[PDB]
Amino acid sequence: AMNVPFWTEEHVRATLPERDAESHKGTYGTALLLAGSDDMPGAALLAGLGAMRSGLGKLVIGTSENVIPLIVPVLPEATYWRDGWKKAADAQLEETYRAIAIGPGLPQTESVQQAVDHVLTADCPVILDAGALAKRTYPKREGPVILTPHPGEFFRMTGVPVNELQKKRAEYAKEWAAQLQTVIVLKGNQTVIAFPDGDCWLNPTGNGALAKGGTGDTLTGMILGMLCCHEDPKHAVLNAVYLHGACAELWTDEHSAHTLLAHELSDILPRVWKRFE
Amino acid sequence: AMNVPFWTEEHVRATLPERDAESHKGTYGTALLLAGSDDMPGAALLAGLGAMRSGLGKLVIGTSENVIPLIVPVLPEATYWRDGWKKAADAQLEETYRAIAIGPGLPQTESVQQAVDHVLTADCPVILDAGALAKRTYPKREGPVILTPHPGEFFRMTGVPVNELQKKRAEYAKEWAAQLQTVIVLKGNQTVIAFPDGDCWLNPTGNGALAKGGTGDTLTGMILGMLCCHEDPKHAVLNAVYLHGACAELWTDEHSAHTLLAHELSDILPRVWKRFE
Amino acid sequence: AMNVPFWTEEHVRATLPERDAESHKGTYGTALLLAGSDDMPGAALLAGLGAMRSGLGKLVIGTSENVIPLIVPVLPEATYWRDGWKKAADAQLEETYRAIAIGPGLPQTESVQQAVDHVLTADCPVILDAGALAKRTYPKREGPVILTPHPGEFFRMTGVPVNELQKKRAEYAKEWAAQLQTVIVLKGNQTVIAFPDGDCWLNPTGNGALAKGGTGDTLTGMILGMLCCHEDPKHAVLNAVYLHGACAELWTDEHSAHTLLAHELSDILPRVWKRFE
Amino acid sequence: AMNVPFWTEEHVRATLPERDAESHKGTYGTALLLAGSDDMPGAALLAGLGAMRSGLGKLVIGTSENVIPLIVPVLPEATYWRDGWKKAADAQLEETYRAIAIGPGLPQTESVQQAVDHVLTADCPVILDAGALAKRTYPKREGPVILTPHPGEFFRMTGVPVNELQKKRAEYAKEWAAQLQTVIVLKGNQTVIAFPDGDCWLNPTGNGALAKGGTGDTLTGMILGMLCCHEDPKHAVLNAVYLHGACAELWTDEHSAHTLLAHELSDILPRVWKRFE
Ligand SMILES: [Mg+2]
Ligand SMILES: [Mg+2]
Ligand SMILES: [Mg+2]
Ligand SMILES: [Mg+2]
Repeated sequence: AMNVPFWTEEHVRATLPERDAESHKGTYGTALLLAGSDDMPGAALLAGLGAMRSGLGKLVIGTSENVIPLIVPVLPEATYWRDGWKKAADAQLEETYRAIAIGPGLPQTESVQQAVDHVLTADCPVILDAGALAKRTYPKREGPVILTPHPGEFFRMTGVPVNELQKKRAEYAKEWAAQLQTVIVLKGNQTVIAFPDGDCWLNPTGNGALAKGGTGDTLTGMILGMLCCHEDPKHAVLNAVYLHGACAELWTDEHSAHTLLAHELSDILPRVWKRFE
Repeated sequence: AMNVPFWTEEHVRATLPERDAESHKGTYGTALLLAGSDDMPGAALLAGLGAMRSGLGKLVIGTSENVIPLIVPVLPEATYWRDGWKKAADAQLEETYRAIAIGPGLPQTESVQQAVDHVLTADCPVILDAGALAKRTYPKREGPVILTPHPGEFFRMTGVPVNELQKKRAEYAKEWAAQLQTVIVLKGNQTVIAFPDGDCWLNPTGNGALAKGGTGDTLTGMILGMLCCHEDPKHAVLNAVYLHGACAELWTDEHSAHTLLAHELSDILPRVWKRFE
Repeated sequence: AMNVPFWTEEHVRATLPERDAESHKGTYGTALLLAGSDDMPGAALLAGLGAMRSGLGKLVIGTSENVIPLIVPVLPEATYWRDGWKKAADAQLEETYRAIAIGPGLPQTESVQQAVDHVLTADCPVILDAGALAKRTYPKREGPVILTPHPGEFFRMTGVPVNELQKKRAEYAKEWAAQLQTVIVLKGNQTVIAFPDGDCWLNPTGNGALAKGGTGDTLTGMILGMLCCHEDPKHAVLNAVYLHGACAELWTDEHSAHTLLAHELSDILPRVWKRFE
Repeated sequence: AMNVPFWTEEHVRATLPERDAESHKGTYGTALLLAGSDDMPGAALLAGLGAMRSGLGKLVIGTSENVIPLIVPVLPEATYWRDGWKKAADAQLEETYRAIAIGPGLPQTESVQQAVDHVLTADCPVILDAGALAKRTYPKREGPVILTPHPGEFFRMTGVPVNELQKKRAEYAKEWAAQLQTVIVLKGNQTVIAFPDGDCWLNPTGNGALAKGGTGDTLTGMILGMLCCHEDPKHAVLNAVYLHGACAELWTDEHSAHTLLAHELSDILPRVWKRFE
């Protein structure tokens, strides 16, 4: 209705970064992932895998102490900030991170919002997902704030009912990205990527294989990693959403759309990303 | 002897659901799996994997607290109800589920039957397996109750000795499905799927690769997921049994029937299901 | 020197069992594996995987309590006897098993020999490996006792020094199998399988990829499973040793012999066994 | 600038060892890996996998007690020295090892240096990495000491700033290998392998896929294993560095360089090593 353009293959190809011979892991930065609670532990593994697959140099996972042992055997490349999402409620971040994500597998509590307030004082891009998504405003800061709501979370954030939202997804996403001065990745078929400067795109990739628990956690991780290897954070977000969807399309070539598990998106990404190089 | 028809490839093809572009995980529902105990933990992983592979939107696993960490690294897409099968002995279910399964890896105790009585007060289809199978009757309710006994469990449920049962499997399955007003999936070579309205089918797929611990737990999970993505729960049961067997047949093309592990059925399902689309 | 015959492909093909359509897991029996200690936990996973891959119907692992959680995510098809190898020091076995193995990952202690004495009172074939191997004699019983020493363990058992043993491996293996009235699988290149009735064979398969920790634990498990699906326990032992070696040969077709991990033998077995059907 | 030669394919082919038919795991020795702490557990899994993949006979991992359970399900072939890196601060090594590595995932503390002093009293080659790298000297002993610093660790060791180091990498590596009488593997694009007798080579393999956390831990493990199967420890180091890089090059044939996880290098090595045989 607003003729929002698709972020196409051509755009992805033109903007994906090189990983040059003369680089070291510092070139690609350290990401912080604040995710996973004793009650919802898997989200940290999913987002962790997505992040480390997506071109960062190092990952620190600030998860609950009891979640750490669940990640290690699957993602032994990650390091930890023990009870980090909880500690961030109380402490300013001491360390410098290339990018931060908070919220997958975290409860919708006031302490999580305290952590969010502290995350927002760093200079880097920050992603808020899942339990970090609330009805609130955001402080003026340097780096972008990227919100990743599904339609129900968008309702929690705005009071726009899901049935109204779905009739005018790009119009609402654009309006609220402007009002909040945040990026909004409004999930669903034809995910909307709305920027606070008024740019907006639709994602052309993906299918119903994604309509299952965990695929959003994987996407948050993918955005986090891509923020570390792209110079332009806008391109990071757009490429992450695109490639995430593309992985589901590769899956359905030889596998039923009913049968995908989110972690497999991460396993598919290496070959899918190669195709766009 | 009763000329029970086979649920054939043609029937599977005609009844498997589409996963359309405009869907979200809510379309495909949340399943509850009440399974796995400290003493028999693996059943929860097997049934969990089968369920999430089989087209549901979300899975909540109500397992023993000490089992949770064993599932997470393999199935990070699942969420949990801590000690859920035990809590269900005491509590009415508060939440609405698309479908429920109870029993894999659970002991044959009175408290498990208390949990079963509570599960039966929800409106959705319910599967009872393994330790949830007992000599008992069932209350009139909306959704179907699906019992998944092997011949020894059928003896526990009915007093029909296994040696007599095996001479007349479909006749006994049909008779007892009618008497109990439950679906009965009577396992074995040529698994019988008997409905309480008198419909009955045989399953034409599978082989002796299935004759090993865990393959029934996988099947319970597969039924659970398929109940979430099929509109007709009868077709869900029949397709789950069929596809489960078909996975074992794909296995034996290049692998010895002596060497299958149940979890691999779940790993095979994505490609097998595609073939029937 | 004694012209001991090789157990050849032809012999394997003629003796491997069918897994027929009309079977159930009971047909193929329940095995008990008494293995794995807090100090040497991996042996239980390796032997467990080998056993469940090798045609049994059910596996009960009697391992240390703290080892159980390490097995479940890899082998969720196994069930447990908590602290079973320790409990067997004190208790007669109550249950009937198709076959039993004891010793992988267990210490060389008197309590382990107490467990061995109790295992030997069951009627089934029994395998003794690793910490269960000691200088001792064996009581007259029905089923065979199968000892699986490497040359150093054979020295512990007999006082034959390794340097003398290695000059006359089949002569010593045959002599001691007769003296002890046990089967002796004397490991190494050209593994000797010596029976107490005087039959003896050499194994023609395998290579130096096997010369690394864990491959013997895998073999013990393979013998355990094959004892469950072969009518003739002699053929079970001989086929297990043969197929174990054959898996290492398949590996080295496209992978360096320096790089095999024991668990991969179990992963290779499905395709290797198919070739001999 | 100093015309340092590359360690080429031809050199690798001429020096890689055979794994002969008549070998046993003792032929290839027992390695000790002192790695992994509660705070940095993954390094032990990465280095463990690299070591066991690289032609040793047995591996003992002296890791923190709470790390052990994280390794077992992935590497069940390893055995353990519980809290071994900590115990080595206090105890002379009692056992004889073919080679030792210390430091991946260990903190930069005085107690770790105490452990290093004890490790250095064994006769075998020893690798120091990560937290074991400090500004210090080394005692005259038989076997080589192999330091594996990245440029920041080289600064910690020498006071040569990273920006100066990077202009003259081979000159600084050679100078400091001579001064310390240690091997120095100075990591980065064109890794420098400097020997204390003045030999020095550059590594021609690898790419930016390696520029991510964990790949150095994998390399330490690879050196450790190769020290066990090569007669000449110089060739072990050079081949480990070469093959590690070659694995990343194989990866990038069909996968994006941004998406490699360190553990996959270990999974690739079997096929890559075969190519050089
Ligand atoms: Mg989400
Ligand atoms: Mg069952
Ligand atoms: Mg052994
Ligand atoms: Mg390092």
